[PDB]
Amino acid sequence: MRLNTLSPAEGSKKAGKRLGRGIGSGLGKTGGRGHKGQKSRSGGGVRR
Amino acid sequence: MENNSRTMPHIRRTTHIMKFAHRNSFDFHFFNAR
Amino acid sequence: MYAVFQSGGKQHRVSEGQTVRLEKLDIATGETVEFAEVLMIANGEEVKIGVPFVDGGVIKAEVVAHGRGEKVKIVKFRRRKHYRKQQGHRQWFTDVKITGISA
Amino acid sequence: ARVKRGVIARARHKKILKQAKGYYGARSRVYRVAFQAVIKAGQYAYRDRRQRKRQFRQLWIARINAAARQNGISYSKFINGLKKASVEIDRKILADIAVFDKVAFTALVEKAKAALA
Amino acid sequence: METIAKHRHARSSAQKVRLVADLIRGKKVSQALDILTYTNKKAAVLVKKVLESAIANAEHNDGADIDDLKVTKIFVDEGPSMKRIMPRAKGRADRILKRTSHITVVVSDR
Amino acid sequence: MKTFTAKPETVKRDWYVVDATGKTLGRLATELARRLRGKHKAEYTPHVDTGDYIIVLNADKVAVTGNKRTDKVYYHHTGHIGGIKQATFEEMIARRPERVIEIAVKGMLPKGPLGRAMFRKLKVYAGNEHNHAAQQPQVLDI
RNA sequence: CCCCGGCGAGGGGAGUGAAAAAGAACCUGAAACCGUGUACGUACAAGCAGUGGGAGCACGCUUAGGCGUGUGACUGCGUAC
RNA sequence: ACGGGGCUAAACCAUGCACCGAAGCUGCGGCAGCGACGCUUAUGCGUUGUUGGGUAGGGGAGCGUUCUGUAAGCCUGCGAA
Ligand SMILES: NCCC[C@H](N)C(=O)O
Ligand SMILES: [K+]
Ligand SMILES: [K+]
Ligand SMILES: [K+]
Ligand SMILES: [K+]
Ligand SMILES: [K+]
Ligand SMILES: [Mg+2]
Ligand SMILES: [Mg+2]
Ligand SMILES: [Mg+2]
Ligand SMILES: [Mg+2]
Ligand SMILES: [Mg+2]
Ligand SMILES: [Mg+2]
Ligand SMILES: [Mg+2]
Ligand SMILES: [Mg+2]
Ligand SMILES: [Mg+2]
Ligand SMILES: [Mg+2]
Ligand SMILES: [Mg+2]
Ligand SMILES: [Mg+2]
Ligand SMILES: [Mg+2]
Ligand SMILES: [Mg+2]
Ligand SMILES: [Mg+2]
Ligand SMILES: [Mg+2]
Ligand SMILES: [Mg+2]
Ligand SMILES: [Mg+2]
Ligand SMILES: [Mg+2]
Ligand SMILES: [Mg+2]
Ligand SMILES: [Mg+2]
Ligand SMILES: [Mg+2]
Ligand SMILES: [Mg+2]
Ligand SMILES: [Mg+2]
Ligand SMILES: [Mg+2]
Repeated sequence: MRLNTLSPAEGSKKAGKRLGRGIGSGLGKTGGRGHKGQKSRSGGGVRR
Repeated sequence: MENNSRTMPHIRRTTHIMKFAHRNSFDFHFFNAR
Repeated sequence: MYAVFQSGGKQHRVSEGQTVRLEKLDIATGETVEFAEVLMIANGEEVKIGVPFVDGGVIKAEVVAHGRGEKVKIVKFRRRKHYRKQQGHRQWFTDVKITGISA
Repeated sequence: ARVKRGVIARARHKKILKQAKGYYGARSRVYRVAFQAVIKAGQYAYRDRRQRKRQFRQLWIARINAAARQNGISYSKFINGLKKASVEIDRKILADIAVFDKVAFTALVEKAKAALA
Repeated sequence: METIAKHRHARSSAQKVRLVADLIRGKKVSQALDILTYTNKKAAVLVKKVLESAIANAEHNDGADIDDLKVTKIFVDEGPSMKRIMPRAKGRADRILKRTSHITVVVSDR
Repeated sequence: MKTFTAKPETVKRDWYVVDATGKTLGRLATELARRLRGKHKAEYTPHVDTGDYIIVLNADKVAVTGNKRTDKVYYHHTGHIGGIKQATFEEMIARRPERVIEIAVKGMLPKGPLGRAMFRKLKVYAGNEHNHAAQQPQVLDI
């Protein structure tokens, strides 16, 4: 039990989505937004 | 106005140079797609 | 004197002392392989053509080396469609040295 | 935690330009043109691992056809005769015996002429 | 032994000096000096003073003899450029480059 | 083992002579293009000229079938505008009869630097005589 | 301090320093871009300039041979992102 | 207004047997996903069936960079970045 032998539980530290970082990531060039329209814009989207 | 140009500080209004319809040799017969 | 035999889905034309590169075999290095299914043996226009196999033809060989081949790079690309993927590959071989063409 | 890019981006650009050696003009000097030329060389190399297997079989067949007609038979009757005589030698070895052992090729033709007759 | 003389930041472009440096590459220095005397270029004046200085460096610092020296290497490199502004019509400004060059002459008796 | 390729410094080339009297034009030209290319040799290589030298005699006596002697038209353009020119088969035979065999064989050869070098081994004559006796051409009755 | 040069600019020696290719246009000194030298190719040859095959030449090896590196005649396929 | 050369068949009709022809199928070698059964696992291995073109997009698993702890440790002028 040292400061460099501790480890979190398996499955508790899922990594976050990083949009627009190349082809191999699967989220490049649109960030999961599709092509044009209101929902693809910065600040876009309709109200509740 | 273009007030902080470092390449050309002496001039602020420059579209008499490259915009074709603002040159002194522009003729309105060039705009015949009407 | 040469002979023709099949190994690894492919056919080879070998002489004694010649070192031949095959596909991977499950044989330790230094151990002797025998090839019983030989296709043709020729020795000074005394040509034994197998129908499909020369009856009693055996090629013995000595396993000299295993190893991986030179790396080939596999590049897939689809233009204007936001797709590419890359891949490397090295192929296993087995080097054998032909010891005897016993007709 | 500010990250600078200079060491990583230079090593990535230097890796592409090493694969672009020998290319003409901007294709071996300029990253925007060299990266584009390294990818097209990879699509060509994938495609020509398939065409290499077609071009050699095309070459073996034309050499068997030439050497069989030196013995009085065409390609399509020589292949039919070796199939009837149950000879399982492939075209790579047949085209090789046709160049280096012309007597042993004559023995195969007479084997194929016998099974047809 | 080789012997170098250089003129750095010479006020001419490298393309104009390289025409004169191609005349005397490989020549004996007796022959190369008289080619430069009767070449009607400004760059021929600049290359002659560098060749005359490489000759004098080889006699004084290296103990050579004049009748065996040849121009083994000669090359012109590009120096820094001076940026100048040139007014054009209708308010336009262009940028004038005033190109300099580095001249290098190597004389050797072998 | 790699497949054999013919090396151009060690290629055996032979000399033949063909009489073109009464032969059909195109059926003679396909055999000429085979042997100029080297398709009859087991050492055939697609980028090496492994063919033979062929002398063709009596080019003015080649035969065509049908009404082709007056109806086969040979076209060419000069490069100047309106400069399309034509000639019938009999006008070619009467003016320059070695060109009839040379045009037909050139269309059956590969296009490129190698096929232009294959064409150089074809020696066409209008008469019964040639002056290549020092090369000892063998009579090829094809 | 000596030498060339216009009592220049610039340079070559000498000297200082661990280092002067640390010389004041000064730590390190990448790339575009521009040169000199060497090996190979190239003046009958048509196109995204590569890729698959491949002769010859040059330089290294090491052998009773044919491998490594550079170049690439000729040839199949092939209209950038 | 056959792709060209050329063709009186190398055209058309009928019958027949060969051969060529793809990244289809088979052979040999390798990797991975999802099922099923097990030398027994402790969550990995073994046997077997099958699957693996892909945009928008959803899911899974990783590389590398700068900074903090482990680190008053470890490497380094016998040469770090
Ligand atoms: N009022 C006159 C200002 C002039 C200025 N340099 C311009 O180009 O506008
Ligand atoms: K989404
Ligand atoms: K330094
Ligand atoms: K510098
Ligand atoms: K540089
Ligand atoms: K090519
Ligand atoms: Mg993101
Ligand atoms: Mg996607
Ligand atoms: Mg949408
Ligand atoms: Mg868009
Ligand atoms: Mg839309
Ligand atoms: Mg906004
Ligand atoms: Mg909005
Ligand atoms: Mg003016
Ligand atoms: Mg004014
Ligand atoms: Mg010193
Ligand atoms: Mg020191
Ligand atoms: Mg310091
Ligand atoms: Mg510095
Ligand atoms: Mg530098
Ligand atoms: Mg030439
Ligand atoms: Mg010509
Ligand atoms: Mg057609
Ligand atoms: Mg078949
Ligand atoms: Mg296939
Ligand atoms: Mg296939
Ligand atoms: Mg398949
Ligand atoms: Mg997939
Ligand atoms: Mg599939
Ligand atoms: Mg730290
Ligand atoms: Mg670091």
